Amino acid sequence: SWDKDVYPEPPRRTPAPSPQTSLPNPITYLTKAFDLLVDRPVTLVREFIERQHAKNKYYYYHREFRRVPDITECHEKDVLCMFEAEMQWKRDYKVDQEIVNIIQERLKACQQREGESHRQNCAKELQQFTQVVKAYQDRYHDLGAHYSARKCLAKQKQRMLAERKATKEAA
Amino acid sequence: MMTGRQARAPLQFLPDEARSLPPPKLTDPRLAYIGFLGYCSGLIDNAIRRRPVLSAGLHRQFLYITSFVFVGYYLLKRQDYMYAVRDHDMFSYIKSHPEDFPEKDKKTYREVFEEFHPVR
Repeated sequence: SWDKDVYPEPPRRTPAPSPQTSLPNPITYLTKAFDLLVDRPVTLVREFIERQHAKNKYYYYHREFRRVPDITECHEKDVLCMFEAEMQWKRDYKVDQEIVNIIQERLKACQQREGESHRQNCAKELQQFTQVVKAYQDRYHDLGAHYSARKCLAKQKQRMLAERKATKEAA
Repeated sequence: MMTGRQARAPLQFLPDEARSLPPPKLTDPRLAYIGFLGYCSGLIDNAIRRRPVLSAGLHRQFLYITSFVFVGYYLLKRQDYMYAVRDHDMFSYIKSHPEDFPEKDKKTYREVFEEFHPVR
C-alpha cells in the first residue's frame, strides 16, 4: 500500500457492459479462465506466505533527523559547525530532488490517465510542476559539480541583491 | 634556527629538560619499522655473501635488529624533545608579544559576502 494523498488518483468510473449482438466475446471467457486457473493458485500461495509472515513480525523504522544550525549561523573557517550545516544541506538537497521526482510522476500519471483530453484535464499538475521546477532552478541550478552550502548562499545573496536593485529602480 | 638555544649548553644529546617528557613506548610503530630495517640489513648481509638468507647467522640478525632498535629509540627521544622545544618556544613568543598577534573577529556567513560564479 501507499499514501492516497501524496499520490492522488481521480475516482474511477467504469461503464457497465451493455452488449448489442448475440455473439459471445472471448474476453469474458478468457477472464473466467484467468480467474480460475491463475488467480486462485497465486492467491492461495500468497495467503500461505502471509500466514508464514504473521508468525514472525519485526519492524523497521524511518530515521528521524533533528534540526541543526544552518550555514548562516556558522563562523568563518570554523569546521565544527559548517560541517553539520553542509550535511544538513545535502540531506535537504536529496529531499528536494525526490520532491521534484514525485511531482514529475504526478504529471506523467495525469497525462497518461486522462487520455486524448490530457491538455485540459491536467492543468493543475502542469502548474504545480512549473512552480516546483522554478523553485528548484532558483535554489540549486548553476552551482557546479563542486556544489556546497556556501555556493548556494552566495547565489541566494546575488539573487536578493538583484531583486533589491530591480525594486529600487522601479520605485 | 635554534643555534643560540644550543649556545649555553652545547654538545648535549638530551638535556635536563628532555626528561620531563614522556618516553616513547617500546611498542612504538617507528621503533618497529627501525627493527624491520635492521632485519632487512641482516637479510642483505646474508644475501651478498652467498649465505642462506633465512637460516645463516641468527645471532647476526639478532644483533642487527637490537642495535637498530637501540639507536632508533635514542634518536626518537631526541626528535620528540626537539619538537617539544619548537612548540614551547612558539607558544612563549606568541604569549610574549600580544600586539604582533592580534585576535580577529569571526564573522558569521550571514554577514560576510561571497561572490557567486555560475557554472553553465
